Amino acid sequence: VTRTAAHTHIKGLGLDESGVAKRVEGGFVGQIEAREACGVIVDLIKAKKMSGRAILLAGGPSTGKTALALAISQELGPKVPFCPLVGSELYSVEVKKTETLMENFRRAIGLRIKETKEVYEGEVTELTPEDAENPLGGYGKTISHVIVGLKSAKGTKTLRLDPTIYESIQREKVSIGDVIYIEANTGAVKRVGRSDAYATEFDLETEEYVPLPKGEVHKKKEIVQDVTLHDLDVANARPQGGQDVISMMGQLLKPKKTEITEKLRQEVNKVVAKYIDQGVAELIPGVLFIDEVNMLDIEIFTYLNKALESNIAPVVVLASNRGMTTVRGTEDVISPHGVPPDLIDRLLIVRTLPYDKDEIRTIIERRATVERLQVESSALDLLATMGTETSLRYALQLLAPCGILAQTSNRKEIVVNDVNEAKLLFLDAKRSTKILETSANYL
Amino acid sequence: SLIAAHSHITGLGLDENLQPRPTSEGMVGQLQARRAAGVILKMVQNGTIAGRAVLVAGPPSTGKTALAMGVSQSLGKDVPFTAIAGSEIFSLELSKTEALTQAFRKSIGIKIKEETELIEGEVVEIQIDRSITGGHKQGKLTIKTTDMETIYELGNKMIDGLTKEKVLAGDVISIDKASGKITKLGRSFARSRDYDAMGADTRFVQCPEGELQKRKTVVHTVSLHEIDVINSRTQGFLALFTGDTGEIRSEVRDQINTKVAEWKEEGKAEIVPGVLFIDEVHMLDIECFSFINRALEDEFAPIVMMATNRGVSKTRGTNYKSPHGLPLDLLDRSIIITTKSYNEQEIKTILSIRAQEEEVELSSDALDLLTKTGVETSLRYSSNLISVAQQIAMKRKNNTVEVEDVKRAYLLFLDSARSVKYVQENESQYIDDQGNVQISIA
Amino acid sequence: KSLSLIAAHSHITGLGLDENLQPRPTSEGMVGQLQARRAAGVILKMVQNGTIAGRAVLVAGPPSTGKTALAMGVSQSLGKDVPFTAIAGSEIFSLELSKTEALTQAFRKSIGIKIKEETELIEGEVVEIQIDRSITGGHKQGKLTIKTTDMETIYELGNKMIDGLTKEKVLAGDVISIDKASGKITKLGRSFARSRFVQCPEGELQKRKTVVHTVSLHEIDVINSRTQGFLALFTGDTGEIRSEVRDQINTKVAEWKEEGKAEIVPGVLFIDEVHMLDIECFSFINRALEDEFAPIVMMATNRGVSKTRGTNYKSPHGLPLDLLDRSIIITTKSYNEQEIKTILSIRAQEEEVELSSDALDLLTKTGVETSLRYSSNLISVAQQIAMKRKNNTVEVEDVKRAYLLFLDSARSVKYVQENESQYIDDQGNVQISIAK
Amino acid sequence: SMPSMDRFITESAKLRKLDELLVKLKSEGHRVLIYFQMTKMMDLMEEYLTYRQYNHIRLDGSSKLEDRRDLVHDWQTNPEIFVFLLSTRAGGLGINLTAADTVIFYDSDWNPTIDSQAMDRAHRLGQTRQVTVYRLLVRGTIEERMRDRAKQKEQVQQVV
Amino acid sequence: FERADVDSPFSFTTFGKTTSKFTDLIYSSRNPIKY
Ligand SMILES: Nc1ncnc2c1ncn2[C@@H]1O[C@H](COP(=O)(O)OP(=O)(O)O)[C@@H](O)[C@H]1O
Ligand SMILES: Nc1ncnc2c1ncn2[C@@H]1O[C@H](COP(=O)(O)OP(=O)(O)O)[C@@H](O)[C@H]1O
Ligand SMILES: Nc1ncnc2c1ncn2[C@@H]1O[C@H](COP(=O)(O)OP(=O)(O)O)[C@@H](O)[C@H]1O
Repeated sequence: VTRTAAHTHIKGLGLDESGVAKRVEGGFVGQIEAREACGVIVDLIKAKKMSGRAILLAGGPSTGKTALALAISQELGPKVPFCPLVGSELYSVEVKKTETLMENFRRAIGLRIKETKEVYEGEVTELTPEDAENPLGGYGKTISHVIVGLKSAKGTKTLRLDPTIYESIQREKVSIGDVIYIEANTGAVKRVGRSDAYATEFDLETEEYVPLPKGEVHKKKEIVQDVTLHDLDVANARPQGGQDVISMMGQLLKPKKTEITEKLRQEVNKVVAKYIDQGVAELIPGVLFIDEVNMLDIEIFTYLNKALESNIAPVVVLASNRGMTTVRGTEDVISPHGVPPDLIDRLLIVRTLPYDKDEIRTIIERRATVERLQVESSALDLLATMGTETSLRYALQLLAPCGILAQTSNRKEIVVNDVNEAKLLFLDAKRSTKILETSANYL
Repeated sequence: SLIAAHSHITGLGLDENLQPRPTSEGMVGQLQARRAAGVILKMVQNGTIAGRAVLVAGPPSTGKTALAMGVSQSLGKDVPFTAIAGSEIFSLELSKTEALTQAFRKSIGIKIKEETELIEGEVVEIQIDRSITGGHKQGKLTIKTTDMETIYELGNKMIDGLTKEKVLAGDVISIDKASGKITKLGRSFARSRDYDAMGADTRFVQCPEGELQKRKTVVHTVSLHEIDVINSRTQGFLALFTGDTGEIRSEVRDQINTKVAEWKEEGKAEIVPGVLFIDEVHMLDIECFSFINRALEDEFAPIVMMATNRGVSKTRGTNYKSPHGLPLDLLDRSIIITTKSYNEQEIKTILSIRAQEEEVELSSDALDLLTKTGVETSLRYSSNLISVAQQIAMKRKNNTVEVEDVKRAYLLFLDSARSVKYVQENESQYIDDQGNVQISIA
Repeated sequence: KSLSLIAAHSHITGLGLDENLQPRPTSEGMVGQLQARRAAGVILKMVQNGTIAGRAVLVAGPPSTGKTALAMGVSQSLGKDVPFTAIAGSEIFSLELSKTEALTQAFRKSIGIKIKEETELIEGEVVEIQIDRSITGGHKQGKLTIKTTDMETIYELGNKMIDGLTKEKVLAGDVISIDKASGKITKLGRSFARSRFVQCPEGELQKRKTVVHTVSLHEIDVINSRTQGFLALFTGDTGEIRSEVRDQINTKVAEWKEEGKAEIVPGVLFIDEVHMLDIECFSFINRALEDEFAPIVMMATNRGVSKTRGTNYKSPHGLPLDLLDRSIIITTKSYNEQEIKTILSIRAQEEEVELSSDALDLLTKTGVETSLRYSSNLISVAQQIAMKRKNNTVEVEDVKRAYLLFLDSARSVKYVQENESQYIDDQGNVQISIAK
Repeated sequence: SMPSMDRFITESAKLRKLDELLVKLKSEGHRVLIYFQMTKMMDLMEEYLTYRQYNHIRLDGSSKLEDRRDLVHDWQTNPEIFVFLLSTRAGGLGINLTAADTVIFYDSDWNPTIDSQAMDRAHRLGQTRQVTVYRLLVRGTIEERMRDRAKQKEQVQQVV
Repeated sequence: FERADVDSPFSFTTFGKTTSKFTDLIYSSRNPIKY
């Protein structure tokens, strides 16, 4: 019926109105201090005043570092932008890593804008172009004006096109008996389809049929749009949308990333400031999440030191699972969590703790409940002592072969013999390493 | 086609209770690995879960890629199976993360249901009106069957279809509305007056009768990666074949995911998960493993099967040794299938199956000698010797491989250990690691 | 304009100095560091005089001791209209530009040309537009009654003004500005007529205004190179601009300067974390600092006797000695208890946080124990913990709860060294299992 | 991109189930009355009917009095008319709907007496076939509470 | 209550808009960023 993949039993942090977390609610078990710290961070993000705050989730493997960030993302909701990222995404073969980090920084700041649209829409009744006096003069186009007749409900208008508008009229291949939609902001034309006032079944081009639009031909409407600053940056970097030559040829060329200069970002910032000053736009700071932050090298860390001190940058969350690991790109320095101390001095570190046996048992119970399976209590205890023996992830991932082997014997419950069979078929890292050490030819 | 290495494996050879037969579908031996592969096959066929990593580990010449090919054969059609090697990730146009994202997204199919109209009728009248420069084209088509008569209006693409493989007013054609296909079934009118050129020596066919227009529900499968490449830019369908899809942005993938969820909600399209198979996964950098560790946790993720023939060895991109050449983070979230070496009876049955696949008849004593050499040397050497022995047998004009042909093939073509012995006995003849060689025989 | 939420150096509005370049104990958001602030004031007077060029100043000291704060104060006290290019050390390792070309662009972005010009404009309020049109659109006639709060007039309009008024449709009641030479008509808005909203202009209709343009040398270098347009100033693909057009711009700028048509303004190029540059960058800077069209370069670093990148030896501040011969060095010092308390009080007033006195003493004690930035980061988390229990003033236990929840560097190192068996070491060995 | 017609149908589950049952109701070739409570409910249905290009007419409170004569006359004469959009108390007071049997009560839960008058309009003498009264509803909503109140009023007015 | 409307890209432009025998419309889109 539904699909589950390593998550989606987690819905949020699951706190009270005072920020005190429960023992088990919202898909989480334990981790009370980390969930309270993440709730404080979520409240700080919702305060919408701070710029460039950074926390780091420090812990071991399989302890719930990605789950806390996903719970933060679901606690904020789809209204606030959230940009997930891996540490290996910053190395591109098209542009430098500093520009990619700047791009992902600007991709986490949103904006909500109420925008006015001037529209001419209706059914085309007549389309008559008139010719120029000399068409082969070299300078000046073939035609001079085109007369179009638009008919809508309770209205009929006649328009005289600029030829520049007529090029975008003709490129979507409109004709007599066609419903169109002209947006006066950019000159873009949408061909809705044939009007249903005429015949229907006599066509051979799988078209759709639309009635006449309600209201007058000329309209002004209010569309509420959501956007990021990075969208404006890539719109002004590669200009498409106009009716001139350059914006027309920009749609056909291959798109490529470029180093967007700071001057364009300052101009976009000034225009956005003018927009919010008028009472039109509203600014939404967001979250940038970077998992496996130890893959970053020293140059990206040194640029992060500069980028966190700007007055635009959002809240950035990091994660790592290294104790005393040398920083990549350096040769001798050893720093905690693979993160250099000059950036460590600007972070807030949140510890994540391992679990006990009963916590592993109830996590396995919730995972078996979510994946729609029925597990016997003795099999649950065997899975719990297996999870304490080897790993939590190994006990979690062996539930579905247990379900398949229980289904193949025409049964719904999972029993001890099924768990023993799944133990015999699939191995873990420790038994595989013990096979590797006492091996003949690098088995 | 041609006889390949794994052309004899059609399926996995399993029962209805997932109990593997000792010899079925071209696979012998390896009972527990085939049982686990059948469990993985059932987990893929259910399609309920996503992002499970399976590792197949063992010594060389054991049956890892043979097991993967058996899984791919038992998978059936309309389920994608993206099989790549480890060295294909490194490119000069795409990053490692982008190439791995494309490899992940090539393994999820979207099954889309569409409605179409089929028209089969005798062509009566074709009127085509074109401009002077040939740009604007429109027209009318009067088509008939034995019972009705319909006049249709034509578009640009339909007239382009009619102009190619020209129809000449009296033929019988077929029309698909959703696909836009033109298929000339034949000719029924049998006109006497014919121009010297053209000439529809199309096979005679009766005029179709009954309803002119018929409705049909059709279905077709596309991949997620094709949707992103098509929606990436203006000419994405050319980039699907030229491979010029350089670093598709994330907003495209988010909008495609939202539209796929919308199509699932409206009942138009369904999602079929597939298998991504990485052969020789140990040839990957640590950044690729770090990306895989987060890409396996998403909803739109396939079942990832990796194959390794390595023991404890140095991980690429770092300076420490790891089990199977893989870091412990990726080894934590994976379940491992272990393959084991063969006996003489299994090797004899494998050589019998490979001799039956290459259509080479073998004697009993030649089979015993091949079994003995495949016990001493590797299995692949004695497998490769069969075609050479067959060619030697055809040179002496007898279509049955005897013992002396295998002896001559053993003498003519060398092993690894024998070649190592000959190199180590005559080290001065070859160029060593320091570049010193003795060419002169004085 | 210039939207900004709160920055780490947003409380600094300039160097606090008197007329004798003496530093006040607390002025314009900067406290402490008297000698460094006086030296930066002397550097500011060097920049404002503008009679010398190509002087390199190095700011070196311990981390979190007023270096970027000093650079931000110098940039704020410089004011507007003077170029200031603040880059990082890792920003020049590009994929489409070489390191020397990126350094040349960053050098030439900091020298400006000041050009004054005059233009005439018609800014007014449209009373009435009358348009007479023919059947075929051959001859158009136009009357425009337009006014200010001071005058009133009627204009006969030619055909191109009719076309320019039909496009960008001007109705009665609007306030518009017309340029006669170029034909650019801008709608400023609507007037105060209830029957956006702006004020009807005063004075003469035909005004003559002088505008001042400051154009960087890099902009003229991009424009004069014919292979790319001005859009490379925004898209960023300038792509290895040749030296011949740089020579032509360098000659023409001096030609304009001699004729009095333009003026030279120099700026400041700030390189934050200068130790991350390569040796080939330092060798380029050693010769690029001796040009006439060279700004004042301020470099900030915190390394002490480290390895120079691109070599195998160790050098002071991560910089080779030939570069350090060409520089004068300003040295910062660590802070006391009172200055840390004053900095934390300023940051408390900046983020609109109300603090009790004992909480401020606890923050000062944990600031002189661990770090300045750690106490500067706890002060906004403690406000949210205060707002969770519905009170405005942050008390002592509110700081203690945030101290308990959020760790620092030394405690994290202590806990990692205590439980290192649960983490990944350098060799990649970890233990995930709890038992045995 | 325009507002999609199928996205307008599929975003409402009541309209979704209505579109499912109309497929078999038109495949059998039947006569359908559909009731509504508001003007805006019948200001949205004919857009869905234009997708199906069904023969449909609408009677409401703002209709002129003479049109109610010839619309009923066309109902009792023409058999090719399919969809009858009706208000609550307009077509449910003494109107002859004798050749119709399938009534679709979209939200007829405001009072049981109006619904009683409504199904007295079609279930009348002269009907030649079986009458199936459909009642579609969203479960677990305020309609549950109002259906509780309506059932209570039904039992009260039926016993008394 | 809220009827779905035209899903269109946000237009980052300034043009000639009306402050409300034929009507002449002319392409007049410009960029808000000025050099
Ligand atoms: N408190 C918890 N409750 C339920 N599941 C948890 C909890 N903590 C961790 N998990 C599970 O453990 C797995 C590993 O957690 P994750 O944060 O993704 O990796 P890591 O902890 O290694 O960073 C996840 O799939 C998550 O579902
Ligand atoms: N059970 C089997 N059935 C058929 N062929 C087999 C079997 N086991 C091994 N082989 C042969 O041995 C070889 C195994 O090598 P390969 O498929 O590359 O996997 P691996 O490298 O893991 O051994 C194949 O060429 C295959 O033809
Ligand atoms: N004299 C000062 N006046 C006000 N704030 C200061 C002063 N010195 C340091 N700070 C604060 O201390 C923090 C560290 O300063 P900064 O120079 O950016 O660090 P670093 O020395 O590592 O570059 C800054 O956020 C700044 O606000």
